[PDB]
Amino acid sequence: FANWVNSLGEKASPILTAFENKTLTAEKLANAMNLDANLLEQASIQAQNYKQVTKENTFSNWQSIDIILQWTNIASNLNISPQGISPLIALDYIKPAQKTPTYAQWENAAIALTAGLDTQQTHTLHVFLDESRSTALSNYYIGKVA
Amino acid sequence: SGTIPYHDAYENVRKAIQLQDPKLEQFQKSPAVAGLMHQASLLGINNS
Amino acid sequence: LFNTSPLNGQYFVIEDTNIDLSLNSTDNWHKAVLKRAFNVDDISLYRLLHIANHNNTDGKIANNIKNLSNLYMTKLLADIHQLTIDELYLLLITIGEDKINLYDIDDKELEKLINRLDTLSNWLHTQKWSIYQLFLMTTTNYDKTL
Repeated sequence: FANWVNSLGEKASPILTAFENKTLTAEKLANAMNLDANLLEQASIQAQNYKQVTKENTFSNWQSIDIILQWTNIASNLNISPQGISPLIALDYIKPAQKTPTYAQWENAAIALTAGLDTQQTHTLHVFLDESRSTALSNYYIGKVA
Repeated sequence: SGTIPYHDAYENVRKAIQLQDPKLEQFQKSPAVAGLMHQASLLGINNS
Repeated sequence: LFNTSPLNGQYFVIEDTNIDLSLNSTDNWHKAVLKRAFNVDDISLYRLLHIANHNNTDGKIANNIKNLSNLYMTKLLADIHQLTIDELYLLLITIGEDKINLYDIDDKELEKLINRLDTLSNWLHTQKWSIYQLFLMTTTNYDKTL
């Protein structure tokens, strides 16, 4: 918490006394981090979709704020808005063991992960995907089509 | 075939993840989102 | 601009369909080709939409060439001075041109607007200021917190 306050720095007094009251909002919080407010809004909504971050203490609890910060950190890693990380986690093998994911869901998550990449990573991705499709097609061809 | 399955979109997913974050430091450093996903999925990242 | 490389072997076809750029869309490769060409994530694209047109009520835009031209131009305006999307948004606020839309603008007025942005940008490069400094020294919105 002290490292978070030191990360804030200059705007610390108004945001700490807004946290001291129960009226702390996402919008004042985003301005101290130079971040777009809709990102924090969607991170809060995605945490509310999962196990509880209660809509009252969604910015009154420090723990809730830390959880939403972890959502923003993992969104900052993949460079993807955190509603795209929701079906990613919903593509688990055993967690939706009722609803087995279809191929199109894998496609929609894969293209969302694909869009976030830069030039060296996308060249290396084309290299590896073409090398995989080579031995993927070749062994099936030998098996059935030849 | 003696070496496959091959799920193409899945290989796209797992290499996109391995190019973003090696060693899952950003993932398991923040343990709440690790509390979301089961470990069986996390086996699916480094191993195909 | 778009189709090198061909995303999933598919060509981006000009059509009459809508592409919903709202942040809760979860859309197809139509959104992915925009994110690839404009080098942008979901949220900053959603901001870029309301920057290009404050009269858009949602994310759904037509697939004609003209909305594409609007989006590409309002991206280039931040690109030539090397800013982000929200930095361009704050820039249009702090110059006072926030209310006007680029969807319909006279070419002389557009020229004059580019000259104003270039004058302001070059003057900030002479002053060595952040855009946050200018926004904080220019804002009329004051926070209400004891």
